[PDB]
Amino acid sequence: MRILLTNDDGIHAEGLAVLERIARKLSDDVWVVAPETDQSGLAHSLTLLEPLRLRQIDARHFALRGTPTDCVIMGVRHVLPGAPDLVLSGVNSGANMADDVTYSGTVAGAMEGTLLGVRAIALSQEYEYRRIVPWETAEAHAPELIGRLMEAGWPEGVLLNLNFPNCAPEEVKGVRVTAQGKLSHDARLDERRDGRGFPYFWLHFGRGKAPVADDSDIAAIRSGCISMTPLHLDLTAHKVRAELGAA
Amino acid sequence: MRILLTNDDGIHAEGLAVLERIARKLSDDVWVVAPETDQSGLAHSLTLLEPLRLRQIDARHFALRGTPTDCVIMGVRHVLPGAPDLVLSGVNSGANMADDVTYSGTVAGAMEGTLLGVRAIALSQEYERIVPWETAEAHAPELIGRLMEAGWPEGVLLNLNFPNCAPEEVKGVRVTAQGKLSHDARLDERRDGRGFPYFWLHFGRGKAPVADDSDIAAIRSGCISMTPLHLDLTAHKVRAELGAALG
Amino acid sequence: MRILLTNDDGIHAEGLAVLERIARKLSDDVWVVAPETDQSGLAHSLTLLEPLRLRQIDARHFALRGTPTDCVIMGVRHVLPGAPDLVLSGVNSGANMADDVTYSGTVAGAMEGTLLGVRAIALSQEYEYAGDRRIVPWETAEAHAPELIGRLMEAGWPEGVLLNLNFPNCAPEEVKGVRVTAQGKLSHDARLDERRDGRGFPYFWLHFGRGKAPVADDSDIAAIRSGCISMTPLHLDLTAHKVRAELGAALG
Amino acid sequence: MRILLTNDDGIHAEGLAVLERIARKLSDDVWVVAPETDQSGLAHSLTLLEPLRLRQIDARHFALRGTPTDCVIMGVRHVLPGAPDLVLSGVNSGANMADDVTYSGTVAGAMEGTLLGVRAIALSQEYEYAGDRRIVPWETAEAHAPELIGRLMEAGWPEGVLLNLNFPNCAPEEVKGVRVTAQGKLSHDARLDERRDGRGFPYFWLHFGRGKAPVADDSDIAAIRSGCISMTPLHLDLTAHKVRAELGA
Ligand SMILES: [Mg+2]
Ligand SMILES: [Mg+2]
Ligand SMILES: [Mg+2]
Ligand SMILES: [Mg+2]
Repeated sequence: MRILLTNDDGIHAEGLAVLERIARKLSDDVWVVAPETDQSGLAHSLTLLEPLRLRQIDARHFALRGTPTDCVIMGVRHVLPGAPDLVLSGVNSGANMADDVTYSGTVAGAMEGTLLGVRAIALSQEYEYRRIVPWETAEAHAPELIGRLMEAGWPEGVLLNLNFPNCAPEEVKGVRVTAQGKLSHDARLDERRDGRGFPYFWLHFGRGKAPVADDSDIAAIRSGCISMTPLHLDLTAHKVRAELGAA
Repeated sequence: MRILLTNDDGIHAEGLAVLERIARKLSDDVWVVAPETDQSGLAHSLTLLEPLRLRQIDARHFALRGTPTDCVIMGVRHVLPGAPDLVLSGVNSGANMADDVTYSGTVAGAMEGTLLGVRAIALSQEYERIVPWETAEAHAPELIGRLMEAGWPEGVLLNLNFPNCAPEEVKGVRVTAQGKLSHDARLDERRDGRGFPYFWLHFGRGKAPVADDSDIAAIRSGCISMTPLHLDLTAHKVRAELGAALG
Repeated sequence: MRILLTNDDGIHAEGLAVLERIARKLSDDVWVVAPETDQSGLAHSLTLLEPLRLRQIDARHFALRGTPTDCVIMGVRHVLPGAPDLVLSGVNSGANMADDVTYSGTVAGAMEGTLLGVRAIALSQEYEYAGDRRIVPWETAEAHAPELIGRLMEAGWPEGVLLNLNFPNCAPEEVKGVRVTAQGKLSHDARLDERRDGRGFPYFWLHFGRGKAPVADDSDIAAIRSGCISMTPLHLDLTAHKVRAELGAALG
Repeated sequence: MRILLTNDDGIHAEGLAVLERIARKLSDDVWVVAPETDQSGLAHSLTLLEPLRLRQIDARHFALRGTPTDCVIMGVRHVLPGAPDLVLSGVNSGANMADDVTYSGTVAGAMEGTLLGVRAIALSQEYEYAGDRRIVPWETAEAHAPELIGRLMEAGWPEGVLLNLNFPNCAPEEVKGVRVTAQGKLSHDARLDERRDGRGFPYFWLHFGRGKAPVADDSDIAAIRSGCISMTPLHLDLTAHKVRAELGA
């Protein structure tokens, strides 16, 4: 019933307005703590070296000069009158799938909710080009999905990662419980000079359309299905522990 | 044989000098690409929104105004004459165990090595700061040698923690699971020199029960801990509870 | 007739909305390039080491992640179709008087206009606290600025000089008049407050003890304390010309 | 006798090692508070919105994550055991003349010293490029600055005025002399170079050149172009006094 919202696109981004409309279908007790600005690539980082600055827009909406992870902690530990029952992060402008999950500020917001002991869901909306994001699709489908998930709980320590395909609402083919996909890791550095002549680089990622696993988040979205992947924060490769020849 | 080093403590930090002495026990072909400044809590974030600035100290040592993840990408894709055979990240001033792994720049350095297709190890030294660097320094070379000698699986990185003991006092080594600690985030509220509010975020140690197979338990016992980690975050066991759809 | 606006309070600050209303009393050809956020203390600094990021709000309003000086240069050299005839900077939330001038982003916005060859005016509005909130009587700058600027533009003033305008904290109909003032001099009371962060590491806040000491009767400060609008002509030649001849053996 | 040094080039920059050598010709009581990194274009800005972080290198050398202005305040009010008698700011890598003075971190260091009630001098060294390596003839400032500052300190100068010193790009023994100059007026040569980042998003670099135009024969610029050291007394009253009477009206 007490729902806390954050995102990585910023307090003023349309995706967050969309999330709050989704949230209000589930409860009236909604709280928003979101970054001041875009947080692309910020992953699960938080702000320890500099002060956090909190800006109140109204008694339920706050912007924070910090990461999504900072936002969730601020919400849970300072802003709300008690722990939220659900944390929602998004709706991101652009999908978060496969190896994105490690780098995603939207996914990290949910993670943080989960580390704080709260049920948490990340939501991301695939689009096409500039951006025409079919927000109505997440908006039409997210409420009932979250309602069902909340009704059937899910395990402690696991968060849900939802991606909505670039389709019109009535065109989405269905929903699938997926696994995290894998794409080729295509990091690229572009070297330039700044006009006082000093070198610098831009980092970006080539995002190829290669084959992925048929049960992946990617494959689902390519098929026009909503993807729901349960994710956890234990990174141990348990199957590997036994070797250990010789410890 | 080609070894790339990075850390989160910065190019000038003693932990990185320690790592390079360790690395030189394994090969003379060592390359260093490390942040300009000491930077906690950066996790697996990278720098997309601003330029990266690379600074050459000598032919094998480079500082980068960016994250450990940026450092590994720069090293692999731009600075080295070909892919390294091994990426080492650390030796961090402070342990990285249990829920730290999600937030650790030191660990993310290794994660990035792995995502680039390279065997990778993160190394961290528990302290009280008085950091008993000599302990990691005494024990790391042989451990890494054995690990390299035995393969380990593709997609898995190793997370090594050394206890706060004198070198001759360490009790042994254990292949461990990632522990789970209680989330212990603290916000201190203040007012700046102009009266305006701000917050400091920091973390205490939390109060969880330690599993006897965890990284934490090993370190508490005076043992070196080695946890194999992987980058598939799917909670596979949970997928089947999909009511009511496929996967 | 072509007017460019900027400020140091940010694209979304009320003082900039105020300045645009004033500007529209003087022309319909108004352009706005302003910082994304608050710029206190940024003086005449500009951004050389990092990229500038421009954001278009509409055809005449742009936010820039940079300083008020960066804004003017962006406006003059990139955004507008030709040089503005007038650069206005403000209306700042708080006065910019005396030793402030060297540090003020608002004043710098005008300085940059002037160095770019354009008539330029900085506007600032004095306020009072209740007791933490600022109550800024924007209506005062709003009521009085249009005619003052119109008269100044009509009479013209020398090239290389910018005007620095302060409005007192009075209701519009209470302002006692306007004075051409000199820059005042306040006691310089910079203070360092030492603290420890959440992890125990030291840091400092820099702040300034303000205080009501006596100033020169022809100063900007004195005028504002009297309830008068202050107009100080400023220039960008810092040479202490009177002191050059004073010599310990060399030409010039 | 107590001398505080700062710069805009940063605690590790050669120009600050040069300045300390110059300073030690004048006193053995020298204190250094300088920025952690390069501070081009920071003018007289200071740090109000974020914390200042101070780092001790030696008992006499400190780096501050902040502006030259912040450094001088820190040095005067906190680090030194009492006010310095002299603040020196530089030796900058590159001249600071004419309309540079308004933008210059090095000059602002000296400005702040003056506002804090201390005699202050900014020092800058003109250079040239060999391709892209700047070759800065530091030896020129080094050779000439100690005596000039000695004389200046021996003769007083007025309260509220700072001195801006520029050394020409000449070999030490080739400098033609010294001149008390006026601040020049250059052409403002700014432009904006538009690019796209790794993700396709626009950004600009702000390029500021020098003007390339004729200047007054008594300016800092004309002196330096002639191979002379330039010394310009500057003050912090920006009032255009000659214009006030005109303006009422
Ligand atoms: Mg986003
Ligand atoms: Mg560290
Ligand atoms: Mg302001
Ligand atoms: Mg410099």
